[PDB]
Amino acid sequence: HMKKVFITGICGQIGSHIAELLLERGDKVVGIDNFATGRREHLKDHPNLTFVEGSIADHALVNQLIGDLQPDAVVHTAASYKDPDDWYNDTLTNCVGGSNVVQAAKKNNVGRFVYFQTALCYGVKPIQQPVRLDHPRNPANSSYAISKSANEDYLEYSGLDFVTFRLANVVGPRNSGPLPIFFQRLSEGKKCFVTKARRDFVFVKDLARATVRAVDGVGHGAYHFSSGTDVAIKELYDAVVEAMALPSYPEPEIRELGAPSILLDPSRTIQDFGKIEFTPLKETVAAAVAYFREYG
Amino acid sequence: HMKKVFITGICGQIGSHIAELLLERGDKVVGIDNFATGRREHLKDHPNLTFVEGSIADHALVNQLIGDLQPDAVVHTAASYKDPDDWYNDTLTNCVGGSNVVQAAKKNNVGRFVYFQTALCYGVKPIQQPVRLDHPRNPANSSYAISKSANEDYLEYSGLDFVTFRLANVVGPRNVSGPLPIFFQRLSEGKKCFVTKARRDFVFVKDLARATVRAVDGVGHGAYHFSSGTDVAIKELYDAVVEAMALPSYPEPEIRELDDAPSILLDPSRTIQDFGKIEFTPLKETVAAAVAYFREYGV
Ligand SMILES: NC(=O)c1ccc[n+]([C@@H]2O[C@H](COP(=O)([O-])OP(=O)(O)OC[C@H]3O[C@@H](n4cnc5c(N)ncnc54)[C@H](O)[C@@H]3O)[C@@H](O)[C@H]2O)c1
Ligand SMILES: NC(=O)c1ccc[n+]([C@@H]2O[C@H](COP(=O)([O-])OP(=O)(O)OC[C@H]3O[C@@H](n4cnc5c(N)ncnc54)[C@H](O)[C@@H]3O)[C@@H](O)[C@H]2O)c1
Repeated sequence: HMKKVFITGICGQIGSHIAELLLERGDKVVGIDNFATGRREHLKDHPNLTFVEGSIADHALVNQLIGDLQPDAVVHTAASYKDPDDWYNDTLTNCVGGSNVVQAAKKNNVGRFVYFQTALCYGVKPIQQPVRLDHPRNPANSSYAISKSANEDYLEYSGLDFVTFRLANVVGPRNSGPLPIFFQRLSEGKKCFVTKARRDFVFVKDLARATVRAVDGVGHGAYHFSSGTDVAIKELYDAVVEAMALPSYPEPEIRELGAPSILLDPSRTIQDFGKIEFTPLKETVAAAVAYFREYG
Repeated sequence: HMKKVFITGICGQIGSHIAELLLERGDKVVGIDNFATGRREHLKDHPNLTFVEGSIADHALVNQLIGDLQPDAVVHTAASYKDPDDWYNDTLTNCVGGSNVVQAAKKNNVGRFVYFQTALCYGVKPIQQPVRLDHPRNPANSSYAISKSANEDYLEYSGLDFVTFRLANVVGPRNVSGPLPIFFQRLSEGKKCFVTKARRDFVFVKDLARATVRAVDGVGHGAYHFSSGTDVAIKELYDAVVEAMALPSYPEPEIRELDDAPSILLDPSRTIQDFGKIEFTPLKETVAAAVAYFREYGV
């Protein structure tokens, strides 16, 4: 049967990709986005899609939309982050908007809630390697992590049946971060710093299809959505130059560290979501780069 | 001879008592209150006082008030809490409003920032007794604790020279929340009161206000448990109220059983280290002061 799904931040990387999967299998999708960072083009028209331009900080709007629709699931991807000095929109969107969305879902007995969270909730340098789901919380390292983490608090407090995907880095088409930086600089002929660190990168499309399973009732609570492996920043850079189809090899500026590696332990995710086949790094980066070429 | 101090929640229990201390010594005080819980009558007029009705959620107002004053210090007492289901105001006041206040202070190079935090940052049933300052943070037990602790996080993150007083319960005149105003009202209406079999810390607002002035003046850095390190049974608080009201006979309370800890002590050690050995006002004196306020101002 046709599910009803409310998606916040539906014109963003993660939300638009989820929206596409749901719409293609016949679900009814209602979405909200204010275009802080998302783009209208990310979300193609579909007869079962309703799009509302607005902010999740708008309490009456969020309640009206969820109240009317009575969704089977809320997928909450909306987040403010782009300017680290903009504490105002970070709190207004992630705290006021985030609790608005959580409480509306709880008020309307929404059966499933999917949230997305930064691994910065554990601090910038974890005390566990790999980081386990019981790593102490240390979110006061940025406006983004602090506010994102207060939104998670409200979700855990609400009593909703939820799934939170805690993520290192999500990359692909529609994506900020190292990928667009690398692409942008190499396009301008600029030399890139490549630090001697390993980090975890996850294709948005792997995450989108694990979300559909969460919408369908797979999983409860917080998970590390990770392969359990990490990649060197050099390997990421190399993948970007490879997809860019350069007459080059431009040797980067190797830069010493100033954590060396952040592995997220995926044991609970393997347990409940099964052994997932994660898209290979080159293919993930190829898709991200084809998107940059076409848009920016 | 005249510090400039900006107070948020200036018409509340804690803010107004701090304003009074600063004004009587010759300081210049500017304050803001939306009357979500406090009262205009809590803040008496004074030549060196400027009062502004408004919300700290208003980014432009906060930045204009602090921007125009260039305070030596910000005392941030404003908080939303009174309706546990009102997540919107809690996050708009505590998170948006609270981050506004912290960031405006930092942008304006404010030398000292004093904040007030709930010991619910630690959870409802702590795993240390006495609770130490390194106790794990478990704030996801109420809208109040979650949004207060986000505000605390921004303060820590800002780079400001701050003191946070972490508190159990603050009581005395102008206390509008918690058991004390409820005991007074129900006792004066002849209604049955409920006493839980639990022990909690209660601190006289005026002790806290005098420590805040020291903190404004440069005493302490970081987080502290503002506490004697003792606690009292709720039954003792109730009995102190009956005796302060001089009721002609003792009204037997209804005893509730205690999820939650039987007793929460906060370790005062770092407070003694940096603020010295504070003579805490005894409960009897604290409750008599509160009862005197409730008889004049009502609940
Ligand atoms: N590396 C990553 O991209 C990554 C890693 C960890 C966590 N996450 C989380 O995943 C979620 C989505 O991430 P993304 O990569 O798709 O980011 P994104 O910027 O592509 O999408 C977020 C969307 O939210 C919208 N939005 C912002 N404020 C809004 C508001 N007040 N009301 C309505 N819409 C608003 C934006 O315009 C944007 O479309 C976020 O919660 C983010 O914190 C992402
Ligand atoms: N009172 C306690 O037992 C206790 C215990 C732990 C922590 N604290 C903290 O101490 C601080 C002060 O507590 P109190 O006992 O003085 O409470 P209070 O309610 O008397 O004071 C809070 C004041 O802030 C004002 N306020 C609320 N939202 C505002 C907004 N958006 N803009 C401007 N003003 C606003 C209220 O009207 C009120 O006057 C609060 O931050 C509280 O969380 C108090």
